[PDB]
Amino acid sequence: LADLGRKITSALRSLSNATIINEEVLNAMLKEVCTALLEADVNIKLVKQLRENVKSAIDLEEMASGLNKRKMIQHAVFKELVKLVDPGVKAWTPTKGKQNVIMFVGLQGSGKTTTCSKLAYYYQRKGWKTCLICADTFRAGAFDQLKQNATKARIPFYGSYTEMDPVIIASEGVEKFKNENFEIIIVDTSGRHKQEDSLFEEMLQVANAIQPDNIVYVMDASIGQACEAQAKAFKDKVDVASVIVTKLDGHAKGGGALSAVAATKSPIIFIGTGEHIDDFEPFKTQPFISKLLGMGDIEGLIDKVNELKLDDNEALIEKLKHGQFTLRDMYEQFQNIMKMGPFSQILGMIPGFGTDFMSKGNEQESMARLKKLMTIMDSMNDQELDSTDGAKVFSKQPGRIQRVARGSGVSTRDVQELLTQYTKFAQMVKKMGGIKGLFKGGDMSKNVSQSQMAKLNQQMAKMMDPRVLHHMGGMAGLQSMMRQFQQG
RNA sequence: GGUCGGAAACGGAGCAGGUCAAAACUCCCGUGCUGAUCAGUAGUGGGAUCGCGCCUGUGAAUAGCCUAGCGAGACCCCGUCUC
Ligand SMILES: Nc1nc2c(ncn2[C@@H]2O[C@H](COP(=O)(O)OP(=O)(O)O)[C@@H](O)[C@H]2O)c(=O)[nH]1
Repeated sequence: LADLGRKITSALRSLSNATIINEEVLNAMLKEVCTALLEADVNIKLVKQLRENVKSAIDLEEMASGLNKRKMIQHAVFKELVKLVDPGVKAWTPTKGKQNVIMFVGLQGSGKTTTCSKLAYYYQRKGWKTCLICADTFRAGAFDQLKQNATKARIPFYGSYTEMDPVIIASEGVEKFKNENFEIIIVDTSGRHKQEDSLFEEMLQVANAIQPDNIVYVMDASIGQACEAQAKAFKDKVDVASVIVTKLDGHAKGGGALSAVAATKSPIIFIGTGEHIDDFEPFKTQPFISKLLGMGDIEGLIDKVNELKLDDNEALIEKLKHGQFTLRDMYEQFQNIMKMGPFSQILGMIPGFGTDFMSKGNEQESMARLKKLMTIMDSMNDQELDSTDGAKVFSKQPGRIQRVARGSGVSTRDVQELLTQYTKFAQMVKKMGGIKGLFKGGDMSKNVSQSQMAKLNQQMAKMMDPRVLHHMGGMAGLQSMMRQFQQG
């Protein structure tokens, strides 16, 4: 949401930074935590329940004086939110080497067609073999939309323009794809409302014909009070075990999702805040709440870095210490940046300034602009990529700039800008190599001295940018965050 | 890949990497010329030729040998004289 967390985060800061904390401060700070929940479309009775749940969870009346009050008061509300969002039932996860079939249900316009592509692309990126099934025969041009999205996501799909019965086409698609031993088979179902009994029974017919391993209900975040009535009715007929929340960018912020969880006792697997297929984020329970309290996930980021799994770390270190920074290494670093995933999630997980800093309006196309860097650098040959310094060689023969511009677009100014960026990065790497022993390997210098670390910190603080270093936390804050990444 | 045209299909130039019966350069074997390095390769022209096997005659010559004597002297004996 990136907005409720700020309000809730400011409520916890109001409770803290006070010469004293009595029974009046708690209530005062609890009012700010209630108003924020009310703005999140949550029922007033549930809010009055969380307020009473945290009141009994932290009694200052007979609280053993001498124990951290704030620490156990901020943790009392963190457990409340987590509980408020955790159903308590373990989710379903497909097994390797077995055909797992997932059936999607939801209302019209919920985004099931896009959800199929998002889930399929996520599993394909993770390494799963997946295929698409289009069992929509009521929405006009639904198969065309699914086909174009699938060929955009290079994911196999099945369907037919002329077939009108969704049961037969879905069953035959599953039967066809089970022959070639496909692991994940997701079937796209047309929109449906509980008021219409014909499609209501068609849903049971397709469910019995396919027998999905798990049923996923797609719920938009912009709907209001009408969510519970349809969700309970849908669960009463089919075995819904998980749900996916879409349109997180909406103003309604999915306030009915908490009541849906309290009703169905099922968790949300993923959330999507963008129309684009690549916008797909997990809904891990503990990290989501930890983000709301300025306690960003550290395990998730290190897990992502481990997924990056750099092949070697010794030859790179000795290259850096000698002050060599080539173009091919820069291209590999950019490739790792692209493979790192969405850019917003990288800095969202840090305990730093906040998660509502990466705006979708401009940085989404800024990533595509950065994509042009590899296009420009792909015109470089092996001699240029492996050269010790590209600026020196590029300053001797201008015709190589023309050759590079041949493969790429104009690039007359773009090549010069890329060379300036490479020169700045090369000087940064030269200084990092001149720090004289801040890297692993070689000698057994496991512990780093404070003097060399101070010199490196001074060098780092002088070249990043203004207005972001001051809010980072200063030298002490930056070093503490780096230590957090070390231990975490 | 990117880029340009084209609603699309598709088409043009062309970079990164790779390929050669058809840009150019160069190497090897062979061919022609030119040098230098050369000895368990011949061939007479000399030098040299106490030893070496060498093809050889016409001749009567070549090799091997050649103490003692004389004149004077102490004591003794033999003859003569004196007291
Ligand atoms: N804002 C936002 N819109 C979304 C998201 N996912 C899907 N949509 C919208 O959902 C529409 C597609 O819905 P559709 O798949 O046809 O729903 P269905 O007819 O029930 O299958 C698209 O026009 C998107 O604009 C999301 O994460 N954020």
